[PDB]
Formats: sequence, C-alpha cells, structure tokens
Amino acid sequence: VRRSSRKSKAELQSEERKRIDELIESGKEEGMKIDLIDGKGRGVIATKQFSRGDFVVEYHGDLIEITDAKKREALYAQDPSTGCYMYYFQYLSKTYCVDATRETNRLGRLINHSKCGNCQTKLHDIDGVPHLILIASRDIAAGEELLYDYGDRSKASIEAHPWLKH
Amino acid sequence: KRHRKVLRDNIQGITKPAIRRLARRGGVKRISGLIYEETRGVLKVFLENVIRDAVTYTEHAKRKTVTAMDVVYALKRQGRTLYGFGG
Amino acid sequence: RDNIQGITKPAIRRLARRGGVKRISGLIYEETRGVLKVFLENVIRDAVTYTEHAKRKTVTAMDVVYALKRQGRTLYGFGG
Amino acid sequence: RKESYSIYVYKVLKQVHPDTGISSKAMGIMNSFVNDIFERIAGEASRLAHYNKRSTITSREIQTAVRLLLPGELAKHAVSEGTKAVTKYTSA
Amino acid sequence: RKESYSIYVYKVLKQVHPDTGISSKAMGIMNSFVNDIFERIAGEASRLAHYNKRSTITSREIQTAVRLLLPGELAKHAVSEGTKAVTKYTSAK
Amino acid sequence: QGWLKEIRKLQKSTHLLIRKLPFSRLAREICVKFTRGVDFNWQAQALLALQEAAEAFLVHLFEDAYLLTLHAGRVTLFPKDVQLARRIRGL
Amino acid sequence: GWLKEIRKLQKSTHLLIRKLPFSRLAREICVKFTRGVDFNWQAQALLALQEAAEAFLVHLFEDAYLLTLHAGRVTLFPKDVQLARRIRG
Amino acid sequence: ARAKAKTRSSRAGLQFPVGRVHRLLRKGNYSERVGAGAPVYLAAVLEYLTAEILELAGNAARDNKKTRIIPRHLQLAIRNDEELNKLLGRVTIAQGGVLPNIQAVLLPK
Amino acid sequence: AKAKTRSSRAGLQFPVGRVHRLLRKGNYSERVGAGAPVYLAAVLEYLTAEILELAGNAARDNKKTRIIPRHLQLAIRNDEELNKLLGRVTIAQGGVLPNIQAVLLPK
DNA sequence: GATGTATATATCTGACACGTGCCTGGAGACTAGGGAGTAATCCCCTTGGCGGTTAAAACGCGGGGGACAGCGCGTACGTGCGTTTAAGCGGTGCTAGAGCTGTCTACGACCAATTGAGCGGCCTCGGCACCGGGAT
DNA sequence: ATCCCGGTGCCGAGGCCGCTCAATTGGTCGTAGACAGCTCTAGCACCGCTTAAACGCACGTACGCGCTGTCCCCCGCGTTTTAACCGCCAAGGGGATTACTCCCTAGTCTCCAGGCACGTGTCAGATATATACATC
Repeated sequence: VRRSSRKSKAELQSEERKRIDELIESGKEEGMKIDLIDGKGRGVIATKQFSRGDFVVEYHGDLIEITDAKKREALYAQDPSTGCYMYYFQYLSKTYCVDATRETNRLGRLINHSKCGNCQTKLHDIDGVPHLILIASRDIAAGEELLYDYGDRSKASIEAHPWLKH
Repeated sequence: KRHRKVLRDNIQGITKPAIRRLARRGGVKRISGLIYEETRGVLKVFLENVIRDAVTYTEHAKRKTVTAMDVVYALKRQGRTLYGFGG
Repeated sequence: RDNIQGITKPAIRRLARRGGVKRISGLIYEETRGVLKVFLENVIRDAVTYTEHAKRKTVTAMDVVYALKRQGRTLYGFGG
Repeated sequence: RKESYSIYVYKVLKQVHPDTGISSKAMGIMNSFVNDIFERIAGEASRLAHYNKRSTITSREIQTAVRLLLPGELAKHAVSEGTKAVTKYTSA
Repeated sequence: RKESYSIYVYKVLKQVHPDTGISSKAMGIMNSFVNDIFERIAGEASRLAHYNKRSTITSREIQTAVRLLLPGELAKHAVSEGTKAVTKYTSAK
Repeated sequence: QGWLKEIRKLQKSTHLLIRKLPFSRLAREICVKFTRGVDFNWQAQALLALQEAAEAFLVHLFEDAYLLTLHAGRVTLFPKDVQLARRIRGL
Repeated sequence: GWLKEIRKLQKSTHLLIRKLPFSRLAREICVKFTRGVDFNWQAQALLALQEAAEAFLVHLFEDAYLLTLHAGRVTLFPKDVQLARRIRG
Repeated sequence: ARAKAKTRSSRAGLQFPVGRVHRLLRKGNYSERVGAGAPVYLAAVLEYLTAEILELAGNAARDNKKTRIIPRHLQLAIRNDEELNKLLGRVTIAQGGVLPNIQAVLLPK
Repeated sequence: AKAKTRSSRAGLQFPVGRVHRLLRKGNYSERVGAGAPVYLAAVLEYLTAEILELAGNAARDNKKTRIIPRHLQLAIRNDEELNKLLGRVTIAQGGVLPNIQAVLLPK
C-alpha cells in the first residue's frame, strides 16, 4: 500500500514537454495586460508570481528559411513605422525568421528590447518546428512589464538606438 | 533603424576552436565535425554535477559565495580530487 | 604450480557468454587468466593485510569484503 | 548478540507487499545495503560537520549528506520523508 | 592564522635537492598532497581501528593503513621509514 | 544459435561459472605469494566472496570489452579489446 | 600543421577555454540548482572548476582517441566520446 | 520512567530504529555530538530508500511470477532503475546475475 | 626542563606535533597512540621526499631551478607507483604527458 | 520433425514465517555546560561598467585525406562426439585457531606552565620570462 | 620553423624580525588492550564413488583482414569581426570575526520492552513427467 511516487526523469521530461506543448496550443495568456510606458512606447505588464523557468508567452509568427530571412527584415524596414517584430535564431546549421509584423492574438511580438529586462527567450520544437518560447529566468512578481533581449548587436542599430544598450 | 533579433546560449561560448585545442592537447590528430555539440553536451553534464555539489556545499554553509573549497570538495566527492586550491 | 590453468577454457567461455560475447578469440583465454590473476592479487593482498593486522590466521569473509570495499567494489551479501 | 536490520526490513516488506516473503540471502543483501547507505550518509555528514567547523551532526548535516549522495528524485523523496519524520517526532 | 605544511615541504626539498626552489603554486600542490595523503592514511587507520572494535590509532594501525593505500614499493619503503622513525623515537628519551 | 542459447541461458542464471575448487586453489596460491610461505586458513565464505567478486568483475570486463569489439567492426572478442577496456577504465 | 599544434599544446599547461565564457556557463548552471537565485562565485572557484573541466575533457579525449585508433579511424567521431564514457562509468 | 514510553521510531512514524541509528551515529565516531533530529532524519531516509528498493524488487519478483524477493530480483530492480543504479553503481550484488542484454547488432537476420 | 621537539627525537622534518593534533581533533579515533603521529609523519616525509626528488629531477631535465606544477605532474605520471597512488588526482596547471600514439606519426 | 520450449500436475524439501524466554539496550527525567544561533562590525573582494586593444573567433573555399562500402581469400572459431579427468559430495576426523573472558599492567587523556617555533609583514635580488639575433 | 645565446626586467621567492599559540614536560589516573587460558567450531585433509564437465580432434564456414574506389568533409588559409580582457574605479554585499546567551545534548540512573536466538509447522519453488506448441 505504501507506494513510491518517484516520477522517473524520463517521465518528468515527457510531462514537462507535454505541459509546454499544451500551454502553447491553448494560448491562455493568463494575466498580461498591454499599457503605456513613459517613452518606450507600449508595454505588456505581467500579473502572476513568475519564477525560474515558468512559461510567459510565445513569440508567435511565420517561420521561414535563412535565404529569405536575411532579406525580409531589410525589406520591411523600408517602412519606418514597423517597430521590431521579426526574430532570428540559428538552429541545426540553419537560420530562420519569425515573421510576426502582422498582429495576431498572441503577445510575443508585443515586447520591446532591453539588456536589463526580466525574461529571456528559449527554443521549443513542437514536432520538429521550433516555436520560440519565452520563460522567466528569474523571480518576477505580479505587476511587472514583459521585457526580454533581442541579442542583435548591429553597429548601426546600436548607434541609432541608445536604448538598446539599456 | 530597425534591428533584427537573435540570442546566445552561453554554451556556444565554449567555442569550436576551444574544443579543438582541448582535443589536440588530448592527442586527437583529427577531429570530427559533430564532436563539438557532443563535447558541449558532455561539458554541460560534468558542470551540472560538479556545480550541483558545489552549490550544495555552499547552501549548507549558509553562504552565498561559492568558494574555492566548495568546488574542491565537490570534485573530491565526485572522485576528481583537485590539488592546488587549499585542500 | 599451474593452478591458473585450472581456470579452464570453458569457464572463461561461460563467463564471456554471460557477459554477452558472441565469438571469442582463442587468445582471450590467456589474457583472461592474466587479468583474473591480477584482480586476485590485488584483492587477496588487501584481504591478507586486513587479516595480518587483525592478528588472525583465517581470512574471514569480512576481510575480503573490506578488501573489495577498499578497491572500490563494494560487495553486498556477506556482511557489512 | 549479532546486530542486523532483518526484522525492520521484514516490517517494511510486510508494509509494502503484505503477501510476499524474502529469502535469507536477499535478507543478508538488504542488510548489507542498509549498512552501506548508513555508512555513506554518516561519513558525508561527518565531512560536512568538519568542513564547517561544527561539532554536532544534526538534521541539517544529514539532509545535506542525503542531497549529496542520492541522485535527483531519490534525494527529493528521501528529504521529504526525513523532514516529515523529524517534524512528527518533535511534535510528539 | 592558517596552518599548512609549507615550511616542512621546503625542508624536505632542501634535503633532496639543495639547489632548487619550489614555486608557490607547486607549494600549494604539495600542501594539498600532504593533506590528502594524511586524510587517506588517517581515515584508513580509523577504519582499521573501528573494524577491530579497538579505540586507539597505534603505529600498528598506521602501518597497516600504509600497507593498504600505497602501492608495492612505496608501501615497503614507507613502512621501512616509519618503523625506523618509531624505533628512533622510542629509543631516545 | 548454439551460442545464442548459451548466452540467453547464462545471462538469465545466477550461478558461479568458475568451478569452486580450481578457484579455491588459485586464491590459496596467490595468498601465499603474499606472506611468503605461510598458509592462511580461508574461511569457506571468503572464497565465495572472492569468487563472486572475481566473476562479477570478469563478466563486467567482457561486457565492457564487447562494446569495444562491436565498435571496432568485429564480432570476435580479441585480447586487444580486453586490454583497451582495461586501459580506459583506469586499470 | 596539426602536429605542430599537438606538440605545442601537450607541452604547455595554460587553460584552453576562455575565462569569461566559461564563467558565464558555470554561472548559468549554478542559477538552476539554486532555483533562480544567483551565488557570487568566488573568482578562485571559477578557476578550480575550469581546471577540473579542462582536465576532465582532455582525459575524455585521450580515451576517446584510444577508441578511434581502435576502430581503424583517425577521425574522432561522437560515437567514440559516447563510448569512452559508457565504458568508463 | 513513568508516562509509558513509546519508541522514537513510533513517535516519528518510521519503521527503522531511530534508537539503533542514534547508537550507531554515536559509537561510530562521526562527530563528538549528534543532534536529536539526526537519527530521525537518517532513519527516515534509510526507510525511504529501502521501501524504494523493496517496491521495485517485489515488482520484479511478481513479473517473474514469484513471491520471494531474491538477489536476482534485487539486481533487476536496482540496475533497471535509473537512479538506484547510479547510487549503487560500484556495488556488486552477490548472486545477482547480469541484466539480459545481447547487443542488437548480434542477432541473426 | 629544556625540551626538543618530537620531530627532532624521531629525526624527521615533518611535525610530529601538528600531525598528532590533527589526528586528535579530526575525530579519527577516541584515542591516538604515541607512535601513531611519529609513524604518520615519517610516512608523509618519505612520500614528499619521493615526490620532490622526482620533481627536482624533472626540473633539472628542463634546466630549471624551480619546481612548478608541470614538473610535479611529470614526476607523478612518469613514476608508476605514484601515478597509481595519485591516480584520481588532477594537478591544476599540470598539463598532460606528451604522448602521441605512434600510429599517427608520418610514415 | 526433431528439438527444444511454454504449461500443468504431484510432490517434497529445505527454507521461511511464526510463537517464546530473556536480556540488553532503548526510553525518561534531570542537571550542567558549552556549542552554536543571533546580532553587530569591518573590510575584503565580488560584481558591474567603460574604453580600447588585439587576440581570437567566424566564415568561406578548395582539395585531398580519410571514411565506408564492397569483395575475395583463408584461417581460426564454433559445434559435435567419444574419451579422460577432476570436481563434488558425503562421510569421519581432528585439531588448529577463533571467539570469549578475567587480570592487570602499561599507556594515553587531561591539566597547569612555559617557551620557542612558525606565521605574518618587510625587503632584496635573481630566475625565468621576453625581445632580438645567429645557427640548425 | 625552431633551438642556442645576450641582455634587460620584473615580480615572485627567499630570507629577516616580532609576536603568540601551541608543542613540550611532568604528574596522576583510569581504562583499554595484552595476555593466558578455555571451549568448541569449522577448516583442512582424505578417500571412495559419480559423473559432469573438460578435452582433444576434425570440419566447415563465418568472419577478419587487406585492398580498392569514390565521395565528402576536415583542415589549412585569408579576411573580417567580435568579444575576451586588462586596467581602473566604484559600491556594497556578505564573509569572517567576536560576544552573549540559551537551549540542546551528553552523562547518569532506573525501568522495561522489544528483538534475538531457538524450536517448529508449512509451503514456494525446483524437479519430473506429460501435453501442447514454436522454430529452423
């Protein structure tokens, strides 16, 4: 009757993966409101007791190859009122690009750039296709704004955006 | 001026020529191309073990600085006794 | 003399077969007798040291179990 | 007066599989396993107490030794069991 | 105030190689080596004491701990040196 | 088959694969090389502990040196494989 | 070209992975065994951890290359580092 | 000695002996002193580990459709478990046999 | 009266006193014999004399006068007994023994 | 169609699970002291940031070195079988030697006194590193 | 390319002086363990008999190994680019130390109960044969 419930590491990783997958494919977006920030533009405040590694959002968009990735950012940058919505990542000797300029009911594209923020982006591959996740790498309380790192150090970009270094 | 968005991994900081120099010191005349991700995985596993035990030796001493003796005792526990850091 | 040849060829072959080996080069037999003799030399040196220190003359089971535990090969089933 | 854990392993067995016995050789093996894990945990707690210049082995030292010696889930569940037992013991 | 075997390793160095120094890093390595070999020999001697239900670490226990931990010729020569030193220590009073 | 039935049969039993008396004589011949020419009695369970250890060791040694000779393309265990499986472990 | 590097490295003794990327790696692994609270790694402990990791990786490549000279190869594949570990422990 | 005594194992809810574990911690020279919660913690851990192993050993013994746990079943439980095998890696279990594993490259085609 | 250290009674250079104190306060046994610290100190001095002799040799082979970690790693890994003793031990800043498999040299 | 292997029945046998006397150790209550928990202080030394520099990494490209698949030879391992042999088991014997015990004697813990070795700060100098040149 | 040789240089090591703490000495006691003695267990030896296992031989064929080819993928090279790093500085957290007190554990003694050896009923599983089926 006294039975151990030890949850072997294989089962732990499997249930964690299924948890990420179901939370992604459900898109609850529990407790994040978009408001105004004093100068930076918009802001998505998180209202949950976030901690190490807990799920926050998904940077949903359109996934493409590298040959068009290195081009679409420059081609959409010709519109000076496009903000910043497309995300690159190198994976399996291949770069992709998260085409997310078109507004969708997800809250990934709604985040701005910082180096002193509160979240950092990871990679999750739901059946091959890598969805770009964002989890809280540290303890965040209810009422803080979503803020993660874009990781790009284009020299012209850092000249143009002194708030990138912030 | 729109900027793109990328990331880093802090394990890709164990660069490719660093694994080449480690191999060469180990005597490896000619290295495959897939040994790099395998070696970063091996390194992350080793560090996970040694750092779990260093952080335990610290958290037990009610400290917050992972001293050199914490790491030396973590290695001594794993059986990797390390000479030269105040043992 | 030649008591290592008492570790017969089919005994080494049955040990291998248990270990999973499918075919066995006829030279593995002398190699395995050498390996076994080295293992026994170590374990029996430590067992007989544990005895000689205990001022005894019969190598007990705990002497050998402590010899194995010292080499790092803890053996369950004979005390401890 | 030979010391063993035979009757307590019998108790734990009859608590887990109430309709299962255990041979004498397996009894000796479980005895050796308990002795060995005890020796490990006690030696590690001793090392911790010596490292931190303490004199007493306490539940803190035993918990840290358990966390060092047992791998992940075993350590988590063993720490749970021991903490529960210590709280119950100091309550009663 | 921290103790270490620096001055003694240095005396032994001036014994075996009079015209030779030892860098501070190799000094730390010899300190750690002496500490580790001491811990091995004394731990094995403690274990040899408790295995025989006795309480005193005597020269007997240390000789057997050496004969256990050190390989063949190291063991024989270290035991020779230890016995020499013990007889010299009990002879002179 | 033939080797496959012997393998499935031996990996599933728990016997002592070396005869008890030849291993007894071997351990008593090595127990004399140390403590030159003084016959220590051997507690009949010390020989069992020693044989259990030597057999678990040799079986693991062949199980580790057969990963080196499926790795080397062979199927036949060679002395090279055993020497390398020992030279990797640290022996 | 490779031999003027093996001889050059087996003869030196300095560290091989850079100090700052390894420090960031060790601090990224230490932040998941404390559940997100970070510890001030004493700068002499990063060196001990790095010396242990380099000596370990170098011994691992010595054994792996004992295995890749066994299979007739000269190249060091990942199926080797993966077996010099499944043998070693 | 009034107020009839209940064993410390009973007070803590364990099956292993808190008393005997305390006595072993004392006359073993692990430290001059020994906490009051140290035997209880260590005995709870020992009981947990032994339950973890006897559970898997009984599972193996009933998979083999037997009702006596034997050394072979203990070796099965331990080596087949992922973490007990790491805790007991250096450990030979007398008359424990080896795990049935013929490398898949050996089978006939 | 006038005293002389036990390290001098035994003719050692290592401290019989510090070794005795370490055996006591280390909780190795409820007691410690009188010959135990002398024996342990003699063994420690012998091992260190061995190591430092081989390290001085490896330093003179490099035409240097300081013993550095690399020289200790050479002195250890080249001697068979010590390498068997200090087998699990990594010696920081110690490098590796130059050993390129003879299969690799150009024919 | 052997040849072995999965499934049931009969059984019986040594091993296991259980009831009992007792005795040795586990629990309770109490006292004392010293170990350590807590608070406060000081300053070490860790973290963070910036500029610049440059060493090193990244990337791309050619090529040729090596991995891998295929193949043929021949040798050496597995299998099968009749023979030889040595392990194994059961007896008895017996006796050395392990385990236990009581005596007592030597030896180690403890404690006061002391004094000198060693540890830390100061200071000098040379070993080994570096920058440049000639020879192999 | 790389070693042998000059000359600078620098920084770390080797020696010197003042304090302090811990190593030495001496005396006492109590207890551990050395020793002599005794019991009785179990280890060694032997020997007859069984017979299971080893062994030696022969044969074939599975496999190791050497050779060849081709295809691709590491390596070396050159150029750009990037981020490690070193110095410098500033801050401030938290490590290390210390003093106080209190509470937690060792020691002691008395009580008593649980667990251990011992004897015993019984049954789980290992054979043995028969029945049915899997397999090369």
